[PDB]
Amino acid sequence: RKQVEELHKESPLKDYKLVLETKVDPSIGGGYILEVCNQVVNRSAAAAAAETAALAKASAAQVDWTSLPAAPPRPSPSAPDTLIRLLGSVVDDLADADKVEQKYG
Amino acid sequence: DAVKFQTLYNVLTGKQHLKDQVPVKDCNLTAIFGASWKADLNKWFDSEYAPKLPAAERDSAKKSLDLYLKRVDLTRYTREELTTYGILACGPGKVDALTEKHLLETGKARLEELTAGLGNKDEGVNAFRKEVEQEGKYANWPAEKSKALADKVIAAS
Amino acid sequence: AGGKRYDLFGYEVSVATGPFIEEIKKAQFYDDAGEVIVKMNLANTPPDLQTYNAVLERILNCKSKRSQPVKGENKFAAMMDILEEMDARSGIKPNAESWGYVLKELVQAGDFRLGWVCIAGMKSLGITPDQALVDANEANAAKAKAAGTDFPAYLKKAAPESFDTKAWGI
Amino acid sequence: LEAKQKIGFVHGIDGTIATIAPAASKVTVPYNTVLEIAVSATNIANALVFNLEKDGSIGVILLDNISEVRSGQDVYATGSLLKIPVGFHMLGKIINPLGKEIPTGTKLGLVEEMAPNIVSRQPVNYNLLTGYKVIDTLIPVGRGQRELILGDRQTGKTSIALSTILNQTKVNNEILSKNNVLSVYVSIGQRCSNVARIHRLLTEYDAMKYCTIVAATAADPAGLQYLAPYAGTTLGEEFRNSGRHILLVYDDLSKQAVSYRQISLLLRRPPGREAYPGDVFYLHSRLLERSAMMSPQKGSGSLTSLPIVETLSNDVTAYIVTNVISITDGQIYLDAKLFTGGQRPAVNIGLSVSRVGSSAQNKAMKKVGGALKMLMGEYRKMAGEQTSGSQNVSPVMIRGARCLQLFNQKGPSYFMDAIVALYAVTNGYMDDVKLQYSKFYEFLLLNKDLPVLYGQVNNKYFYMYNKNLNYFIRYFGLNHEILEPELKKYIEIHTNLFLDNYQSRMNELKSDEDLVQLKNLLYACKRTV
Ligand SMILES: Nc1ncnc2c1ncn2[C@@H]1O[C@H](COP(=O)(O)OP(=O)(O)OP(=O)(O)O)[C@@H](O)[C@H]1O
Ligand SMILES: [Mg+2]
Repeated sequence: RKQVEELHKESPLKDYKLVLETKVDPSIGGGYILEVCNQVVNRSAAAAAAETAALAKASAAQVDWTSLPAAPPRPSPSAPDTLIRLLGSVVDDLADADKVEQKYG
Repeated sequence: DAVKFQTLYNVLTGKQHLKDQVPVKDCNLTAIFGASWKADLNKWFDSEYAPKLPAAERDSAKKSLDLYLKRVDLTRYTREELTTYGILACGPGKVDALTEKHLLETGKARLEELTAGLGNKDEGVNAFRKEVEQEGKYANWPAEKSKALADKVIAAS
Repeated sequence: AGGKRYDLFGYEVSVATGPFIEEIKKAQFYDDAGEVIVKMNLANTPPDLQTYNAVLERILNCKSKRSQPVKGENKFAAMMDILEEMDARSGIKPNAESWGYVLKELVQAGDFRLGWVCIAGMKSLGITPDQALVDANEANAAKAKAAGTDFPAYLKKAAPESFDTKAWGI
Repeated sequence: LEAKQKIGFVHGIDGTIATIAPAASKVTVPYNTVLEIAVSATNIANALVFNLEKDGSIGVILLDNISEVRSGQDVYATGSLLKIPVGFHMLGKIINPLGKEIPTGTKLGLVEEMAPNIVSRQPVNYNLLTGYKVIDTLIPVGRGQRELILGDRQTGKTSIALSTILNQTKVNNEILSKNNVLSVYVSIGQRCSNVARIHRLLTEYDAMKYCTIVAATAADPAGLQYLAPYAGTTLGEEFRNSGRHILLVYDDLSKQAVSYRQISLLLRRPPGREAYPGDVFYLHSRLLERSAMMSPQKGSGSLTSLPIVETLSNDVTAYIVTNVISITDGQIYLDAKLFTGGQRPAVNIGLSVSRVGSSAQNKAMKKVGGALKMLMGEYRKMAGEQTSGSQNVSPVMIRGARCLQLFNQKGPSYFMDAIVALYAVTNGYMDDVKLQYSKFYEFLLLNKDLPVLYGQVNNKYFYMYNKNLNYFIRYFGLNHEILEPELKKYIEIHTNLFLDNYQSRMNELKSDEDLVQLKNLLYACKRTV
C-alpha cells in the first residue's frame, strides 16, 4: 500500500481518486506486480531469479575457454650487424622458417 | 569454472578438439588456465563427476585421467630433448633419471666449453651462473633451484 | 600580448597554449601528447610552432608510443606526419629546431641515408645542420661502409638463373 | 524505485513489423523512440516507433525476439531515442546494431543525429590511400569525403574497400593515434559466411585492431538491416567529437532500400517509383550528409564514407543508383565488361570521377596526376586504333599502355611503391621494354634492387630498400632539387640493367614449358605487385 499511494503521488495525476484491485497469479509464487497510472513495477521470483541466472549465464558465455588468448605483440627484429656478418644470406630463410613454425607449430 | 573443467575433461578424454590448429600440451593448456591444473581438475572430478555416474565407469574414468595426466607430464618435455638426447628411450619410469643425467652431463659439457674458451675458472663459473640464471628466468624456473643446480654441477665436475 | 589568430571562418581564436604544452612536457608516452593536441584543438586552441617542437621533443625522448608495445612502430614516421600536419594542413612551417629534433632521431637510429636527406633538405631550406650530428652521420656511414652494412644482405645475393614463381619468392 | 511505463497491448504482428493498440487515451508516445515488449517474464523485445495513427494505434518496427511475440502482450515505453554503446573498447569486434557482440571462431550515442552544419566542418585537405593507382592518381579519395562504389555483382566493390582497410593498417601502426584512420565495415543484408571470411582476412593481416564490423545479415530483421548504417555513423560520431579519423564502408545500400521498402509497405505507406516510398533519397541523405571533415574548432576530426551499390546490366539509370550518385561526391564505377575483359580492378575512368581533386592528394601526387590526366585524355582518343604503326606508336600510346599494365593489380600498392613506378612511365624510361614485362620490371624495382646487386651504386641515399623515403617524397615532392637527380640516376640504371640482363633472356625463350613458366610468373607478378 505505501508504495501504491507513493507511486500515485509520483504520477502526474493525484487529484483523481484511487481504486485498487488485487488479483491472483498461479505462475507467480513470490513477489508482486503493481500497476498504477499506467506505470508497472514487477518484483517477482520468476523475474528476479531469472535475472540473476541470466547474469551468471552471460558471464560464463562471455569467455572462450576453448579458444587461445592473444599472445603479446612482437616488435621489429632489428637484427645485429655481428649476426648479419656471420650469416649474410641465411637469416631470411631462418625468419621464414620462424614464421612457418609460428603459424603451424 | 565447471564450464572450463568440463572443457578440460572433454579435451583430455579426446571427445573434443581445441578451437584452432593447436596441439594439446602442458604449456599450451596451463597457459590458458590458472596454473592450478591438476589439483583443481582432480577436485572437480571427485566432487561433481564421480558421484554422478556409477562406480563401474568411475573407475575407468579415474584410470584414464591419471593416464592422461602422466602423458601430459611427459608431453612437457621438448621433442628434440625427448628423442635425440635419450630421455624417453628407456621408458616413462626412467624419464626422470635420464633427464637428471642429461642435465648434469650437459652442464658439465657447457662448463668445460666455457673453461676451454676462456679459462679463468672463477670467470667461467661466474659466466655459467649468469647463463643458467638467465635461462631459468626465461623458462620461468626458480632462481634458488638454478643456483643449487649450478653448485651441484660445479661440485660434480 | 601577441598577434591575434583566426580560423578559416574568421572566428577569433584562443592562444592560451601553455597549460597544454606543460601537459605535453609532463607526458610519458608520446601518444598522450597527441591526445593532448586533440583536447587542445577541441578547445579552440590550435597548436603553434613551439608546441609542435615540444611534441617532437617528447616524441624523440619518449620510449614507446603506448604503454604496451606495438608492432610497426616507427619513431621517424610520427615526427614526419606531425611535419606533414604542419606544412600541409595547418600552413605552419618547421624550423632549425624542428629539423634538429628530426636529425637527432636519424642519428640515434643510424640511418645515414635518411640523415643525408635531412642534411640536404636543411640547406635547400636555408637551415644549417649541427656538425656534431653531421659527423655522427658520417661516422655511421663509414662504419656501415667498412662493415658491409651499406645495404642489407638480401639484396647482395644472386638471383635465380631460371625463371620460377617459387624461386623468385612469390 | 524503477517502474516501467506501459502504453498498450500488442494488437497485430506482420513478420518484421507490429501494430500496437494503446490502453488509455491520455497516454502519449513520442516519435522515432524505442519501445519495449514484455514477450516473457524474463526477456524483452526492443522496438521503435515509425508511425502514429488517428485511431491511437502505433506502427512499430521490431528488432529482437520477433518469434516470441503474441497478441495481448504488455507493451512498454522508454521515452528515449535509440542509442548504442560507443567507444574504443568496441574496436576489434563484430557487433549487432543493437550493441550486442557477435562471437566468432557506459557511454551511449544516439542512432539518428543531425549532421555537421556549414560552419562546423573544414574542406577536404588530406588524402586516403586506397592502395590502387587509379584511385590514388586520377580519382583522388580524401578524408571527410563520401564516394560511391558502383559495379555489377562480383567485380571488386567489396575488395576495393578491403584493400583500403589493409593499406591503411601499416601506416596507422607507424603514425600517431590522432592521425590514424580507423574503420567500420557495415554489412547490411550480407551473408554470414562472407562476414566470417572478411573477419578472418582482417585477422590474418592484422587489420582488425583498426576495424569494427556492424553485422546485419540477410536472416536478420529488415529493421535491423535498416538501422545498421545509422549504428555505423553513430560510431563515427565519437571519432568526430574526439577529433580522430575513421572510414565507413556501407555494403550494399540496395539491400537497405529493399528493407526500407519492405518496412514502409508492410506499414502501409504509399509506394512510389519502383515501389519505393519516395523519401529514400532523404533517407540516404540523412545517412551520408553526416559525413564531413570537421572544423579545427571541433578537433579537425573526420569520417570518410565508401558506400557500395550493386548495379544491373551496367546501367546508371535506376532510381536508387541515381539517388545515390546525386548524394555522394564522386564514384568508382566498376564495369563488368572490363572485369570480364581482363583488367582488375575493372575501373571505368569515363564514368568514375572525384569532385575534390588536387586539394586532397599529395604534393608529390599533384604533379603526377596532372600529367596522367593529360596522358589518359590523349590515350582515350588514340587507343581505339588497332596498333598499325608498331614503331610509329606515339609516346602517349606507349606510356598509356604501360600505365594500364601498372593499373592491373590484385592487392593494394604502397604509395612509395606506386610513385617511383609511375615516374618512369611519365618520363619515358620504361619505353624500350615490352608491355608484358611492365610488372616484373616493377617487381625488380621494389624487391630486387638491380644496381645494388650488380654493384652500380652511385646514388648516395635513394634506394627502394629503406621504405622510409615515402615521407620525404610525400613532404618535399618529386620536382625538388635534392630528389630529382638521384631519382633519375636510379631509374635509368634500373632500366639499363633490365634491358641488358633480363629482357634478352626473356626474348630468348622458345620452349613451351619455359614460356608457360614465364607466363605464370608474369601473372603472379601482376597479382602480387
Ligand atoms: N583486383 C582483383 N584481382 C583479382 N581478383 C579480384 C580482384 N577484385 C576482385 N577479385 C575477385 O572477385 C571475386 C569477388 O570479389 P568481391 O568479394 O569484391 O565481390 P563483391 O564486389 O563483394 O560482390 P558481392 O558483394 O556480390 O560478393 C573474388 O574472388 C575476388 O578475389
Ligand atoms: Mg560486394
